Amino acid sequence: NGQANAMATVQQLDPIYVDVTQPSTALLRLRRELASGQLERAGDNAAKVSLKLEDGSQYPLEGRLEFSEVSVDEGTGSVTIRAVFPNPNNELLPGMFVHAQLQEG
Amino acid sequence: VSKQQYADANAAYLQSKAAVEQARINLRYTKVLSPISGRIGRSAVTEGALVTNGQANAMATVQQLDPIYVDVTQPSTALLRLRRELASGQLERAGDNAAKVSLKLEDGSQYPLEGRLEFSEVSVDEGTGSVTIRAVFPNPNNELLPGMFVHAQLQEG
Amino acid sequence: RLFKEGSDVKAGQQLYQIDPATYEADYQSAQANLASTQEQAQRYKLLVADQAVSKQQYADANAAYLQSKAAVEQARINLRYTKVLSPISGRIGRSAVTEGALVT
Repeated sequence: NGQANAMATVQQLDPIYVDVTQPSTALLRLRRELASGQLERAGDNAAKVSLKLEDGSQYPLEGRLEFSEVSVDEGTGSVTIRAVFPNPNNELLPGMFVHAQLQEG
Repeated sequence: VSKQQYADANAAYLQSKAAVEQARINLRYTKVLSPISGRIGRSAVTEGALVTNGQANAMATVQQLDPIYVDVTQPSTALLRLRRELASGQLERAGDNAAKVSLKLEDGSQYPLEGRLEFSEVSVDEGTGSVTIRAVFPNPNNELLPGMFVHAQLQEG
Repeated sequence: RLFKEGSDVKAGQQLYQIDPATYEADYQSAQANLASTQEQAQRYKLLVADQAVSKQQYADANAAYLQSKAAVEQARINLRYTKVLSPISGRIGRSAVTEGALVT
């Protein structure tokens, strides 16, 4: 009772979290240019996020994002954000390396 | 009925009341109340995971952003140098404006709001010969994040 | 967290509060048992002078009273643990743990 190692794992493949990362200096210069100077005006489609797989092909569906990690990592020096993607045919697997494509105004 | 039997009766009643209070707070632990207010992070575990009492790994993390501590290190040789310069040589005493001067972020940009210093660690580390000093900073619109490399400027005599 | 970091502290000064909520309840239970057995032993002490009650009954009534008196002290020290006191005097470092955190 209460052992550390598991016996099996159960996973829900639909939907899929996509945790992507970006360095804090890029967020700093984006926040500086977002207010000072020209206004980037992120608008309505700032929620829109589309990704590509490691082979270069585009994922057909499209998902939104939400912020979930306000603290910057000590070792990497980068902030991680999260996105939700619908996965109706199990084409995405947990642990896959992907490239998200954002919209910074 | 004599007074001693009534004393035993309400003594047993109060003991059962304490027992049902124990069971009530054990029921209250099943709904994990947030101990403080602040911004919450990503949940480390999700629905379906088994958790035990007093486990080491957390399930989520809440934190408060305003105000924000900064911890900057100083070599002890410079500390004893300025300490021997305060009481010898030429004049060195900053005065009432020796609270704090500003911070510099990782991109080299200046920070608008100056903070305040309060000392919190006098135990010099044996690995690098440095002490850790501590300062507070206001963070109104959350442009600072906890855990980033910064360069704090500060005052001496 | 009832101290300023980097300040001097005297021995026995309260530093934190660990939200008792259990030790308070068993302190109430021990207080109820002591409040019963104390007046029990006092009434038997009043009766034993006129030989209305035997000496054996006064003996084990006083024994149960002292037993409950020990149990309420066993609860009171656990109440004293929920306000952690500085065991010595001197300087204190910064708090490695902060409010809202669970300790075991």
